[PDB]
Amino acid sequence: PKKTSFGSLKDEDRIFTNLYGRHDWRLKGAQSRGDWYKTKEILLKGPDWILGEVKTSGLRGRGGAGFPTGLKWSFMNKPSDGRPKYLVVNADEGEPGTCKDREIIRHDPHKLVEGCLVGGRAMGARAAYIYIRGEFYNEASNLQVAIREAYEAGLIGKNACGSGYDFDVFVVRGAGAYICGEETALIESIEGKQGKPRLKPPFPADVGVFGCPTTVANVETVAVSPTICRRGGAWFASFGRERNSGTKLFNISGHVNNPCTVEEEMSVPLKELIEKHAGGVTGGWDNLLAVIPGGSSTPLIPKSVCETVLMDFDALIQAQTGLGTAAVIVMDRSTDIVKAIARLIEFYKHESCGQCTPCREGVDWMNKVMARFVRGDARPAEIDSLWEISKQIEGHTICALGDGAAWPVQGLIRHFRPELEERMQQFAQQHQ
Amino acid sequence: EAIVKNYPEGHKAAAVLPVLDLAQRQNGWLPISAMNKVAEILQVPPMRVYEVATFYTMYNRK
Amino acid sequence: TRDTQLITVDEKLDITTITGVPEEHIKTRKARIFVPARNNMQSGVNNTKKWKMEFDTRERWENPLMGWASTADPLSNLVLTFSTKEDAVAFAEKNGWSYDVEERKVPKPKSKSYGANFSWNKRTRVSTK
Ligand SMILES: Cc1cc2nc3c(=O)[nH]c(=O)nc-3n(C[C@H](O)[C@H](O)[C@H](O)COP(=O)(O)O)c2cc1C
Ligand code: SF4
Repeated sequence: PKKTSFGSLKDEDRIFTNLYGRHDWRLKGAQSRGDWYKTKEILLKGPDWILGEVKTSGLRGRGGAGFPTGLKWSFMNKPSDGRPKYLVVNADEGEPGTCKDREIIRHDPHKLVEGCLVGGRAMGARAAYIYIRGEFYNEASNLQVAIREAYEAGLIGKNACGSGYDFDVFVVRGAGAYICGEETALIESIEGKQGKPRLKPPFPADVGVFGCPTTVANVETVAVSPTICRRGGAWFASFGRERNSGTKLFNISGHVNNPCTVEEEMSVPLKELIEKHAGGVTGGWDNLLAVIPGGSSTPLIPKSVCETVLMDFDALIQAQTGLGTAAVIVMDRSTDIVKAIARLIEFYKHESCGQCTPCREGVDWMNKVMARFVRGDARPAEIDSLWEISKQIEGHTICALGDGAAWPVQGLIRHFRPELEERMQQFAQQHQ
Repeated sequence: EAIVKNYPEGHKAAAVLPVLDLAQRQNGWLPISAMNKVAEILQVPPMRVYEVATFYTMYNRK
Repeated sequence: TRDTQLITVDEKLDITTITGVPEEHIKTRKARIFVPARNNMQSGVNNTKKWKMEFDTRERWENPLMGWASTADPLSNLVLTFSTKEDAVAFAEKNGWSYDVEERKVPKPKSKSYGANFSWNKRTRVSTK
C-alpha cells in the first residue's frame, strides 16, 4: 500500500476534534470526546513504554524546530540526583502567521493538561509549568479553569488519576516578547529575568529551569501525546510520508478567501490544502504570487514551486524553506512583495533581545537596508551586500531568532531579485 | 502569596513578572515606586526589576 | 674539528673596560630584569612574552625656556629584549651592571563553566545576563 497521496483526513482520525469550540470545552464535554480516558493505565505502563509510543509514532516537534520528540524526551529518562525535574509547555506562540496553539488552549484545554501528565510521567517530572504569552489573557484563564477541574477530579495533583504519581500543572503568563518562545529564553523568563536565550551546552535536559533537568515542548506536541498512547504509535505513524508522520494543525492566512485554522494530514500538497479548506487564493490560483509556508521565520517560495510542493518537513527543505509552525501565509499578485518582507524584518528588529552582536546590530542593519529597498533608494550592488550580511548573521548568533531574521531576506533575494532591481531603476530615473 | 508558592523555595525571584504585572493591574501603570515595592517584597535588587520592567512591552512605565 | 689552535681561559667574562661606558654609569646603575606586566586596559598578552632590561629612573627637570623635560641620564630610554631570564642576566654580568631579577608571573588556570550561572542551589547563580 504506502499511500503515496496524502490529505483528505477523515473526521474520525482527527485529534483536535473541538478545534472550533462548538462542543463544550470543560471537563464534562472533554471526557465525552475521549480525553482523560484510561489515563491511569497509561501511567502504570511506565516511562519506557510511553517513550516507546512517542518514538514509534515518529512525532516531531511542532514548535518549528521539528526534532524527533521521542528522542528529545528520552534525555529526561535518566536516574535522578538531588534536583527535581520539570516539563515546560511552550504556549508562547508568537510567530507571525501562527495561531494554532491558541485554539488548543481555549477549546481543548483538557488535552493539554493530559499531555502534561502523560508527558511529565514519561520524563519523571514533578510538575509542568505552562508558559502562555501575556496577550492570551482569556485563553490562559480557560486553561486555568480546566486545571481546577482536573485537580478537583483527582486527574492531576496528589495521586494523579489514581496511579500513585504526584504531578502539578502550573500556568505562568508572559509579559510580551516573541523571544521568550525560544526554549532557553522561556526558561530565563520563568526564572524572573529578561527573556534572553542561554548558550548550549549545557542543555536543558541537564541544566534547565531553576537549574534542574527540564524539557521544553510545544503546546501541540504535548497535546497530541496522550492520543498517541491510547491509539498507539503505529496509528499516528500511518499518516504522511516516512519521517514526516501524523496529523498537523495548519493556519491559512493572508490572501485567501477563507482564512482558517484546520487539521490535515502531513505531506498534503500545499495547493490542495489552500484550495479545499481556505477557499483558494484570492482571485484564483493564477493570481498567486508567493507563500510563506511556515510563519515569518521561513523563506517565501514563488508560485512555480507552490504548484507541487508538499507540506512536510523534508519536502519543504528541498524547496529551500521549512515547515516551521506550518502557518501558511498567502500573498496574491497585488501584494508589494518587497514591502511584505520589509515588515517582517521590522518585526524581528523589534523582537531581538539585544544580547548578542550579530542580531543586535545585524538585524537592525537589515531593517535599515530593507526600508530603502522598498523605496528603491539604493543601487543594485547593495542586494549582494544584503545577502552577505544575512550570512554573517546566520549561524553566528546565540539563538535561532537571528537565523529567522536572515531567511526572510534570503528568500526575497533568491526569487524576487528582478523585482528589487526593477524598483531601484524607477527611483533612479525619478531623482537622478 | 499564592503566586510566590508556585516556585521552589529559594527561588522567589521567579515571581517578578507575575507580581510586577499585579502591580500594573491594580494601578494601571508601573510608577518607579511600584517597581521599588516589588523589589522589597521579593527581595531582589531593584535594578533587576527595572531590567524586567523595560524588557517586556506589556508593562506601562507611563 | 677546528684547525685554528685554541686556548683556555678560566676567568669570568667581563667587558666593562672595552664597552666604552663611563665609570659612573656602570657602577651606580641598577638594571631591572623583568617580564613587563600586561597593560590592564587591554586583554592582549603579546607584550608579556619577552624579558626586558631597564635601568633606574633618574632626575627629569623642567627646561627653563619652554618647560620641556630635561634629563642628564644617558641610559634613560635604553631597553633591551631577551628570550630567557638567563640571557638577560648573562648580558648584565658581562657588562658589570648590578641587577634585580623578577620571576615571570603567569595567570593560573581558571575553572570556567557556563552552566554554573544557572546553579540549582549554589551562589554562583547569576541574577542577570
Ligand atoms: C525566536 C524563537 C521563537 C520561538 N517561538 C516558539 C513558540 O512560540 N512556540 C513553540 O512551540 N516554539 C517556539 N520556538 C521553538 C522553541 O525554541 C523550541 O524549539 C520548542 O519550544 C520545542 O517544542 P517542540 O519540540 O515540541 O516542537 C521558538 C524559537 C525561536 C528561536
Ligand atoms: S540572536 Fe537575537 S534574540 Fe537570539 S540571543 Fe542573539 S540577540 Fe538575542
